[PDB]
Amino acid sequence: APRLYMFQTGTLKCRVCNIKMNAGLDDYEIPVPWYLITHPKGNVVIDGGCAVECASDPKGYWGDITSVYWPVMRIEEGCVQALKAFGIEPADVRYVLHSHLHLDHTGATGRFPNAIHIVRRCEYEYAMAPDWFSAGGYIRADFDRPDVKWHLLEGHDDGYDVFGDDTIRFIFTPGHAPGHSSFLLRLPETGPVLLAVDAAYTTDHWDEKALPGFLASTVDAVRSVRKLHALAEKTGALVVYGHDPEAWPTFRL
Amino acid sequence: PRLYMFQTGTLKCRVCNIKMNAGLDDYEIPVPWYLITHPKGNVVIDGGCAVECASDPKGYWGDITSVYWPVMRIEEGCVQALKAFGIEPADVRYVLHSHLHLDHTGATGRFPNAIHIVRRCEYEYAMAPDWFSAGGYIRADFDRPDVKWHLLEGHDDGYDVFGDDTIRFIFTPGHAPGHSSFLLRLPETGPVLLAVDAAYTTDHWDEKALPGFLASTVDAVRSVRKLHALAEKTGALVVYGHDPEAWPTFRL
Amino acid sequence: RLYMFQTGTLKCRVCNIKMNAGLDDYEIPVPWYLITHPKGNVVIDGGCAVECASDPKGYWGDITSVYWPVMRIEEGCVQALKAFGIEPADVRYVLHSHLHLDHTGATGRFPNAIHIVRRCEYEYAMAPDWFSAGGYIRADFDRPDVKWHLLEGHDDGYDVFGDDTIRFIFTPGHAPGHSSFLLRLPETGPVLLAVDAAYTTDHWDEKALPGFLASTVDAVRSVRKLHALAEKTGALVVYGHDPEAWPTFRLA
Amino acid sequence: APRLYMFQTGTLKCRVCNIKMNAGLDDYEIPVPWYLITHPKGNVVIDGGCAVECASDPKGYWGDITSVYWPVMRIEEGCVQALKAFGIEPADVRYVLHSHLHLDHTGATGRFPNAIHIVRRCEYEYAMAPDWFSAGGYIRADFDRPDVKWHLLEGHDDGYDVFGDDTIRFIFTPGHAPGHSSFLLRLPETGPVLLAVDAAYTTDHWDEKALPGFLASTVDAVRSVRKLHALAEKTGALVVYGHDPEAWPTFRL
Amino acid sequence: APRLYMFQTGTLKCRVCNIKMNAGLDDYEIPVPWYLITHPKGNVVIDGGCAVECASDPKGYWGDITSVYWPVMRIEEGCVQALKAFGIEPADVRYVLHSHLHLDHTGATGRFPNAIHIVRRCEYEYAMAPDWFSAGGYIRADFDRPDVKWHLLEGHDDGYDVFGDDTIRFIFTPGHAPGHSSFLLRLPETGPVLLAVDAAYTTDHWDEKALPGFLASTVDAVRSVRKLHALAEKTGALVVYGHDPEAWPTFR
Amino acid sequence: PRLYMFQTGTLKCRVCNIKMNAGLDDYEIPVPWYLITHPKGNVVIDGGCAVECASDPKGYWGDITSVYWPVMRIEEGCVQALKAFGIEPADVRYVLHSHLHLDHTGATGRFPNAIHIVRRCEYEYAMAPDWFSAGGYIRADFDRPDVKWHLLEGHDDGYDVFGDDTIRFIFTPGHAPGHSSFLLRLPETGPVLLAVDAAYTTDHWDEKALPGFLASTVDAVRSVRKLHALAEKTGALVVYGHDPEAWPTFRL
Ligand code: NI
Ligand code: NI
Ligand code: NI
Ligand code: NI
Ligand code: NI
Ligand code: NI
Ligand code: NI
Ligand code: NI
Ligand code: NI
Ligand code: NI
Ligand code: NI
Ligand code: NI
Repeated sequence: APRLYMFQTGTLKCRVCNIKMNAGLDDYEIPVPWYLITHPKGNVVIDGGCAVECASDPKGYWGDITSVYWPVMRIEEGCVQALKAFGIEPADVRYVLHSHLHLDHTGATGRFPNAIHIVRRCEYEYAMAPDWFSAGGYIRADFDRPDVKWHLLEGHDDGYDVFGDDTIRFIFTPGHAPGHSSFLLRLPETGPVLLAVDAAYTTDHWDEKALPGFLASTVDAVRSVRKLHALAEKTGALVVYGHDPEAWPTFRL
Repeated sequence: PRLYMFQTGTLKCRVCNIKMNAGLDDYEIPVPWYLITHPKGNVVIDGGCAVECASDPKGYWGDITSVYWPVMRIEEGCVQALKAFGIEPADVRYVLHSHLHLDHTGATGRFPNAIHIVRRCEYEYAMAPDWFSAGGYIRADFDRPDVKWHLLEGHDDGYDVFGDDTIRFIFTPGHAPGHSSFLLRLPETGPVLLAVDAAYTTDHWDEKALPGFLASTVDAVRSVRKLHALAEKTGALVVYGHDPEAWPTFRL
Repeated sequence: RLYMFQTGTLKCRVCNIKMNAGLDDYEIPVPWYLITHPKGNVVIDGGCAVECASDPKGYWGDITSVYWPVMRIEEGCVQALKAFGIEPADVRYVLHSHLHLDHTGATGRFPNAIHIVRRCEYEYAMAPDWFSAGGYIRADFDRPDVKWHLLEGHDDGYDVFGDDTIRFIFTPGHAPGHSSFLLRLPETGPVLLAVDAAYTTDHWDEKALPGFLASTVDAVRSVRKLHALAEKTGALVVYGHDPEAWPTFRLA
Repeated sequence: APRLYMFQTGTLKCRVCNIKMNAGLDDYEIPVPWYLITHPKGNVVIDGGCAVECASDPKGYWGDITSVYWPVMRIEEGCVQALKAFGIEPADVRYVLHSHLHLDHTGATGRFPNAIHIVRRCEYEYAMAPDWFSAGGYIRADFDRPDVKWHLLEGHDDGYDVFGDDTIRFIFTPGHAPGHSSFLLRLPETGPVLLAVDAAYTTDHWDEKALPGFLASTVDAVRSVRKLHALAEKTGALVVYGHDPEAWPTFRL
Repeated sequence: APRLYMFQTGTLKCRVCNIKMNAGLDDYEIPVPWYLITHPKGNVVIDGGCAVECASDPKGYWGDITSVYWPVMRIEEGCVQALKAFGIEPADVRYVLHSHLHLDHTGATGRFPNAIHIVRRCEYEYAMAPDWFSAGGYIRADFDRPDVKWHLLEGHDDGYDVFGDDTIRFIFTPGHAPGHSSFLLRLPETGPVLLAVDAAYTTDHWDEKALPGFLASTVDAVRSVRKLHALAEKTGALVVYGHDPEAWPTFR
Repeated sequence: PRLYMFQTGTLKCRVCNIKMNAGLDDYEIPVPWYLITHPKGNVVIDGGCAVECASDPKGYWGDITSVYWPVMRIEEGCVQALKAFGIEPADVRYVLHSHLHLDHTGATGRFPNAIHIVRRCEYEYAMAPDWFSAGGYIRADFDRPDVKWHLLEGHDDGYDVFGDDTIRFIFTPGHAPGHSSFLLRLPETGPVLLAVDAAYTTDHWDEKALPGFLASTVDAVRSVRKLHALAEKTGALVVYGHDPEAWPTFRL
C-alpha cells in the first residue's frame, strides 16, 4: 500500500529576501525537500533536490548562482544515493515528477533510466529559454538530456492523476515559476497531503504576510496560494510548505 | 508642441520598494507627471499623487502610506500648477495614464472635458486588484462615474493620440498589468521616451535591479528590453520613472 | 437534500426575459437554493438582498425602473434559514451562479462561508459595461471580509465537496462568468439547476433568447451544452425564472 | 481623385425591436446602404446591399427570414445594375469590402468577376457555421461561391489600409457580428468619413440609448461603439450610421 | 455488458506518401476501420467509415479527391447495412462519435435518425470552412445535413465521458486534423483499449519514424502522439492504429 | 538604400523535402541571404549556412546532412563575402532572422555590434524543438550568450527596422512557428517581397505544392495567401526562398 517519504538534499544558504521579498538582507538557511512515493504500481520521485554534484563541486556544477544560493549537502543526500541505501535501485523508479525545473528541484532528472519525467510543457519550454533574471536558476546539465523520456503536460491537464487512482495529482500553481505545480497526495492512513512546494515557501507565504523573493508572476503566485487555500479547506489536507525551516522539523522526515 | 516635466513632490520609502531585495535603508523618489501642449489641445499624463495627499495623506491614501509617504505641497497638485501656468481645467483635451497606481491618478477626473486614455486591462485590474496590490489603487481617484474613458485593447500598442506621431503609447506590461510607457516626438528635441515605471532607475534599465513592486517579473524585464530596442532604433532621450539621481539632469 | 426557496418576485416586461417579445408586464419568481450536506450547508446565490423588501429604490437604485422586486422581509435568505433551523454561522459555502442583483442576497451574510464564483464574473462585476452596470449591486458582493474562491477557466465541473454532490457547470453568455449547477442526490438522482442559462422552457427549446445577456453566441451554445448534459444524465431540469414551470417543482 | 458614393438597395420592413433591442413591436422601415469608392487605383464596392434576387423573389432567395426582414427594392437597385447605369461595368471593380456577411450586405459577393473580397477571417468562418439564432441571416447563395477570391483578415489586421494611402481603412468593431468591421475613409475635400455600418444602427445606438436588436455579443457591441467614439473625436469624422431612417436622408446620396 | 466491435468499410488505394510523409510514390492500400460499442444505455457508432455511396459511384460522391484516395468497398459494407446484418437497425443508435470529419470517417453522419453526433466544435467549424489543401477531404454531403443533432465539444471537454461510466472517453489529439480526437475505451474483460484513429496511422507513426502524409499541424500531431504514449503507458491500453495494413489483421 | 542578394552555395536534398509528397528525385536549391546597405547602418538577413559547413558539414550539422547536404565554399561565408564587398563585420547594425533553421543562421553572432531581431516564438521554439525539427536547429549558431536580441512579440507584425518603411517584418507562420518574410521599399525599385521560406518556389506560391518541411500546414497556406494580398496591393517584386528556376532570373 502506498507511502510518502520526505527527504532533504541538505540546505541552501541565502538571504531572507530571497525567500520573503524585500524582507531584509540577513543570512538565512532553508531545507531542500524532495519526496518518494512507494506505490504497488511503481515508485515515484518528486524533484530529487539539489544535484548530488553539488555535494562535491557546487561552483563547478551550478556556477555563479552559488553566490546567491549556497548548497550545503553531503554526497549521501543525493537522491540516487539516499534511495540505494533505502533499498530502491535507480532502475526501480517508474516516474519522476517535477514541480518545476529550478536548480534545487532537478537532482533527479535523468538519474532514473526507466523513469518517465512529468512536468508542465511551459516549464520545460521556459527552462530551455529563460529570461536573464531566472537563467541562473536553471541548470541545463540536469534537465537538458536527450536520453530522458518526458511527459509534458498541457494547460488542460490540471489535476493530472499519475496512476489514475487519486494517489498523486498535479495541482498547477503558476507564479513562482511559469510551469510550477504543487501536488495533492492521498495516502490510506494519513489521508490527503498537500505538497505546496514553491507555491508557498513558508507559513508566512500561506498566510499572505510574505511574497516569494523569486518569482515569474506575482499575480499568479498569490492566486495560486488562494487556489491552495480552497483546496486545503475542501480536503482537510496536511499542508507541507516548500522551504520552511521552522515548520520542516515538525513533519515526518 | 512642447513637453513640460512637472513633479508632485516626492515619495519616502525603502530602497527595496524600488529595487527588489536591495535592502531596507531609507530612500526618496520624485513623482513626475507631464504636460504636452499641442495646437490640437493640451495633454496631461498621469498627474502625480492626488492633491489631497498634501494635506491628509493618511486620510486619502490609507494604510499604504506606511510604505509610501507622500511629501508634496498643495501648490504641486496638477490642477493648481496648471491653473498657475495659464492652463484652465476645461483646457485639457486628453488625460493619458501609464497605469492607475496611486502616484499616477492625481489627474483622473479633475479635467472635466478630458478623454482619459488607458489600457483596458489596467482599468479592469484597478477595479479588482489582488491583495498585494490593492493598497496601491485609490478608488477615489479613478472610480468616478463622470469620466470619459477610451480603454485601449491589446492590438492598440503604439496608439497615436493626435495621429501625428507627437504622442504614442508604448505598452510595457509588468510593473502593472496594463502599464504603458510613452514615446514623444518634439520638433526640436526629437524623440523622448517616457519610461515611467517600466524602468524606475538606470539600474533597472541596465538590468542590475528588478522593480520592488510588480505584477509580473517576466513581463517587466521583457518590457525593459522592448524599450532598449525602441531607444536604440530612435535615439530617444530616455526619462526614467523614479530616479533621484537622473531626474535633476533633465529640464524640469 | 435540495430545498428550492425564492425571494418573492420581480416585476418587469416580457422582453427583459424573452428578447424582442413585447412590452407587456411580466412577473417572475426569484429562486435560490439550499443544499444540506453532512459536511456542511450550502447556499446558492440567496435571491434578492433582504434590504430590497424595505427600500428597493434606496438599495438597488435606478435599475428598479426595469426590475421591481416584490418580497417580504421574512423571504430574506438569512431570515428564511433561521426560520428553517439553520443559523448563518452554520453555512460552509455560498455558491454564485453569477453576481446579478437577484443573485447576491447571500453574499457576505454568512460569516464562515467560502464564496465560490467564476473569477471572470467577479472581475466583470467589479468593472462592468454601461448596459449591465445597474445589474451589479456593489453593496452585496464588494465586502472585503468575504472569503472568495475564484474559479479559473479550467475549473469547469468544479466539485464542491469532492463527492459528485454539487458541480459547477460553466454556462457563459447571460453573464460572462455565469455558471449552472449539476446536483446529484441519493433518491432523486441528478438535478440540473440551469439558473439564468435558460430562463424558461422557451429558452430551453430555442423559441426565445434571453432579454438581457453579455453574449448571444455563448448563451445559445451554453443551452446546447445543457441539452447534452440533461440527455446524458437524465437530470431534472430546473429553469431559472419560469412562472409556469416553477410551481410544478417541489418548493420548500 | 477619390470620391465616395452612398447608394442603397431599397429598404427593409421589420419591427422596431429588431433595430433597437426590446423597444417595442411597432412596424419599422430602414434603408439598406452600400458604398462605392472611386479611386485612381481601382473601384471599391462595400457590401453591395441586398442581393438583386430579392427585388423579384424575396421568399425564394432568402427564405423563412423574410418574416423578420422584408426587402422592398427594385431590380435596377441591385449593385451590378446601378453601377452599370452609373458608368462602371462588373469587371471594373477591384475590391469588394465586407463589413460583415449578413443578408443585406452580401449583394456584391461574387458579382464582380475580378474583385478581391476582403473580410475578417472570423466573419467568413462564422458565416459558414453559424448558430441557430443567426443561421437565417447568412445567405449561402450569396457568399459561398468557389470562384471568389478572398483576402481574409486576421485579428492583427485592424486598421487594414486597402490601397496603402489612408483612403480606406478597416476599423474592427466586433459585436453585432463576430467579424463585423466599420470603415474609416479619408477623401481629399471632405476629410475623414466614418462608416459605422452595423456597429451603430442609429444615433440612438451611438448615444448609448439603445442596443442592437440582433447581435452576437453585447459586450463587444458597446465597447466597439466606444471605440468609434474615440475615433470620431480624434479625427473629426463625419459619422454615417448603418440603418438610420432619420439621419440617412441628411447625407449626400 | 459493453462490447467493442471493430468493423471496416473496405480499403483506400493511395500512395505511400499520403500515409507516411515524403516516403515515396509507391502504391499503397489501407483499411478503413470504424467501431461499434454496444452498451446497456445505447449503441454507439464511431465515424462509420466511408459513405455507402462510395461503393456505387466514388467519383460522383467524393469528386476529384478520388484521384488521391480510391475507395474499394461493397454496398454491404455501408455502416447502416453492416449493422443491419449484425442485429441493430438505424434507430437503435444513441450516439455517433466523430474522431474528425474527413471523408473516410463521415459514413455514419446523419444515417442514424436519433443519434446525437459528438465531435469537437473546431472540427465541425473547420470542415465547414477548410483551407484549399484540405477541402477535398471534407464531404459536405456527409456532414452538412440540417437534420443532425450535434453536441459540439469545447477545448475544456478533453476526456469527455460519453455515458459517465469510463466506457468511452474522447482523448483530444489535434494535428492530423484541427479537431481530431482519439478514444480511450474500458471494457469489462479486455480492459483499456486506445483507439488512436488518425493520430497515429501506423506503428511507424507511433514509433516516431514517420509523419502523417496529410496533416493540419505537425507540431500538434507529434505532441499528440507523445500524449498517447503517456496514456498507453499509464493505462496499459491496447493500442489500435488508425490505418495500418500490417497491424490491422492482428486485431479482432 | 540598396538590396544585394547573396547565396551560400546550394543544398542537395530530395524533391519531396521542398514539395511535399512530390517524389524521391535528387534536387538542388540555392541558399539565399540578403544585405541591405542603409544610410543608418547595414543589415544582414539570415546569412545563409554557417561557413563551418564549407569545411566540415558532418561535424557542424550532424545527422541532418543526410537530408540536406550543403555545397558551399569558404568564400561564400557571409562574413567573408561582406569583407570582399567592402564591409567589415563591425559595420553591421542589425541581423534579421526570417527563422532559425540551419540554412538561415550563418550570420548569428558573427557581427559583434549587431542587434539580432527575430520573433520571440521562433527563438523559444529553436531552444525547445520537437523531435521532427530538432535537427534543423543548430545550437552552435544561435545559442550564443554574447548575442544582443530584440525578440518581437505577437503584436509586432509589420515591425519597421529603421522606422522609414525600408525594411518591414511580414509575419508568415507555418514553415516554422515564428517564420517571417520581409517587405522592402527601395527608392528606384519600389517594393520587394522576400518571401523566404513561406514560399519556397513558384509552385508553392501558386498553390500547386505544400512545403516539404512544416510546422503547420494551416498557417503556411494562410501565410501564402497573406503574401498574395500584400503583393497584389503593393505590386511587389516577389522573391521566392529556394527556387532553382526563378533564382537566376533575379539580380544576384
Ligand atoms: Ni523554485
Ligand atoms: Ni525551491
Ligand atoms: Ni507604479
Ligand atoms: Ni510610480
Ligand atoms: Ni441574471
Ligand atoms: Ni436572475
Ligand atoms: Ni447586420
Ligand atoms: Ni445590415
Ligand atoms: Ni483523416
Ligand atoms: Ni482516416
Ligand atoms: Ni527553413
Ligand atoms: Ni531555408
